[PDB]
Amino acid sequence: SENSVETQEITTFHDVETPNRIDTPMAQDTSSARNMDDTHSIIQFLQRPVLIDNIEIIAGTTADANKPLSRYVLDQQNSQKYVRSWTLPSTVLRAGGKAQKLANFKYLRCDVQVKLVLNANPFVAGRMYLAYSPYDDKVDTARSVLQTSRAGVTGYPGVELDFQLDNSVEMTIPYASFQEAYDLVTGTEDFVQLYLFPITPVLGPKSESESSKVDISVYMWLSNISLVIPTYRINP
Amino acid sequence: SENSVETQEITTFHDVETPNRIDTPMAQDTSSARNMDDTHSIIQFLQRPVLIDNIEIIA
Amino acid sequence: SKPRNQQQVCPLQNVPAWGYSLYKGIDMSVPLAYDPNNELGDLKDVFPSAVDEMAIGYVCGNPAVKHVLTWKTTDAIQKPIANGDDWGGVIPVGMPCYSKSIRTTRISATENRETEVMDAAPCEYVANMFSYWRATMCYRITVVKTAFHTGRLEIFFEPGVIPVKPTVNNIGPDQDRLTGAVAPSDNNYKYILDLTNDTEVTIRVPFVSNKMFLKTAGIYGANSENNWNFHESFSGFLCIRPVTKLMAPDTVSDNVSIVVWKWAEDVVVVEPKPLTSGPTQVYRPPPTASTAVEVLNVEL
Amino acid sequence: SKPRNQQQVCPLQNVPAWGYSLYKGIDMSVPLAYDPNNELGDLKDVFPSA
Amino acid sequence: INIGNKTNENVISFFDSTDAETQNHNALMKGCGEFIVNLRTLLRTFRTITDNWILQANTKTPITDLTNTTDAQGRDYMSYLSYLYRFYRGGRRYKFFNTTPLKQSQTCYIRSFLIPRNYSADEINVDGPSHITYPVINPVHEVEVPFYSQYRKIPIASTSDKGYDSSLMYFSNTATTQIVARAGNDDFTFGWMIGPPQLQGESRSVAP
Repeated sequence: SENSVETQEITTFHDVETPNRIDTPMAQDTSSARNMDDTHSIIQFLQRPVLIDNIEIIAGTTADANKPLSRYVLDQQNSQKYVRSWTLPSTVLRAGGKAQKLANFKYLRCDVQVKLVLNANPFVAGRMYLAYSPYDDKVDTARSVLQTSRAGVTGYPGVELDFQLDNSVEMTIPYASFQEAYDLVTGTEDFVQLYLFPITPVLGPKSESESSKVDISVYMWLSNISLVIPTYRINP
Repeated sequence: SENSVETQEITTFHDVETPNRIDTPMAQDTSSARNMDDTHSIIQFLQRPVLIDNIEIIA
Repeated sequence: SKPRNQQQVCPLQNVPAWGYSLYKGIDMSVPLAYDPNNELGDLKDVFPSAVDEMAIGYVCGNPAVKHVLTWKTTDAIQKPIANGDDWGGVIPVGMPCYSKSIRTTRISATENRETEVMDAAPCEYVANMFSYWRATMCYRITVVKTAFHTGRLEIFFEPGVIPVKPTVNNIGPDQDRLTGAVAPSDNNYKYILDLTNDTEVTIRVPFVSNKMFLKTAGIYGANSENNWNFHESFSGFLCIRPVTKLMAPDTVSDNVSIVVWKWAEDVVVVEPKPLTSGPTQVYRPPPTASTAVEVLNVEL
Repeated sequence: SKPRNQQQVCPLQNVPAWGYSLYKGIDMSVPLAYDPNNELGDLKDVFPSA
Repeated sequence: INIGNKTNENVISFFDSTDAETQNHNALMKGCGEFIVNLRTLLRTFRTITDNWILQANTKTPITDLTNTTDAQGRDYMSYLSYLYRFYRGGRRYKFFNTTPLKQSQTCYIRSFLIPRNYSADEINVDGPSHITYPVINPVHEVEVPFYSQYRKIPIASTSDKGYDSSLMYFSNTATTQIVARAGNDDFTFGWMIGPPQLQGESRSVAP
């Protein structure tokens, strides 16, 4: 009669009395959408793998995709040559429609998974290396992966990427930032910044009209997430 | 909440509620005037002899 | 009976007053007294309280009025009270200061001195000493109404960057961005008070913003030039904007008052030095407006 | 919590290397090493006599 | 619903993840180490109240020629918490750091004595509990004034009564400019809390 303080998700009210609320006579169950699928939570929804990139290699090669790793890097013009650059988590959040499903939240504590499905013919050899380097375009110039030697590139954490032995890799890129719980509104996140390096050049028969392809693909999804503070904004 | 009738020496009040009275956090004792003399009541004070008259006789 | 010395050579460094800025450790200050065991008594019968009156749990637990609002029938709904306060409806959650008044005197025919004068809540006044803070804030919003004023009033949190207006000498909030229908209040933590018979509310806001400690700069040197420290000091703002307009008859007055109290519980601090670009100068009010205040400088 | 000093005045004589020509007594020579507890082994397997 | 008013006090809370007192230990153990609790502990640290105090040679100088000036500013912790309180008890430790261009044709030394508060120079004697240092061999003067008072506590800036507790007199021989730092002694504490006065910000003094 005096105490009407009820609680919604994140919302509380303050009335004089309980305002004479009427409702359903009996809450009988109806159409069977509950019996067709269980409800997917928002921590369950940010664990779906997405098709991000589709990298094709031909050897070849006129392009930069088969320049091998330099044994020495003597100057910043002749930096280390790579394939692609994924600037996590700003790539994994925008793709797959995730950012239009974690809107109206503020802080995030994620761990990015990376999987490489690989599919090449038996008549082609080679080897790559999938290194990640946190703050790789924030730290001073000499400390980045793109300026060190071949022994220094491979010494970074990662996994071997041989063709005939590995058709799938599982790498767990950790929560690797100094700030507690990544900001989203006015976001400049870009903490861990991934790379893909070829160690040996891709090898095939030197006669052409043969089409020695590689066709890498990249899957990423989050893990061990905690999504906490509600807001009204978001970056587009 | 309804019954605020308090009593002073010879004086009584009548309010709607007890008017949200705040007071000292802890009533710690202070300077020692209580330790120097006991309090003299008004029945104790009207028992002090007074020098009224001073009568001199010469023969 | 007079043997030779058996002790090793004690090494040495000549440091008079080694580590004087620490509250622990035996200090070599000579007492100018009769007894080396000079012991004052305990705290019995001296101060007329029994509460330990210096713990930060009690000093910062002291309520102070910050804002006095005037909520009118002229003012619209779903829009905070913009009154020339200038903060008013947008109270920044956080322990250090956020407001300032500027005193403009004259020196020559074309030169003036603009001295920033700040108000000081006791939660604010302690935080000026220390550099980095972390505290669970509190606010006790009270409506000063009659028996006949009703309505519904909303207070909602928002974490992060506060909307501002940088000026030449001060920062004002921006009520162009908090109106509408351009900034909804449907996903924030909120409380919808009722002016029918409920009057007061205390809205405890714990500390959550992506860092272990914020800064205690606040509004010192906050202007168009230097306003990084103002953003990294609060974890957002409360916002008092009305859901439903004030319903008042012609007998009672159309103006009600909203008094915003402030304190901070569970306070912890980091360094015993001021983070500001100036010493802790306490503002002494001049007798006459033509007189100026002595300024502490940074040479040694 | 920060009381006054209770120790007496320690008397003093400035003698660097007091009694250096004695085979006993702890000497103040600074080792130019990584570990203060720099301990060579015993005389086992070094000199080919026992 | 009737025409009237109630109080019905509501301590309603926002974010309620964990207990607050538990996270504050975990936050300071990785960011501070030191856990500041009581402001009584900040009256034990010697913060420098002046940077330069050019004392004229051969003059018994009371520190109240500097204390009346430097209790206004609140630069240290004694005069900054002189505004949040009203009373105080306990003695004031003083340290004096020499910064003089010393001269070899003299023997520089430093004395110290006691006066009761707010007396002038000549109206007190000199035989009392003393201390002496020699700044050629010891640049720091390590002096603690005790608490010898008539009253159990002292309010700030009192009435026409004077000489009701003791403080320092500072005697030298040469024109020694110094640094002065201070804090209260082991049993120095304030009391009787009030609300705080204002603060003063930056004074950049733009022309228009």
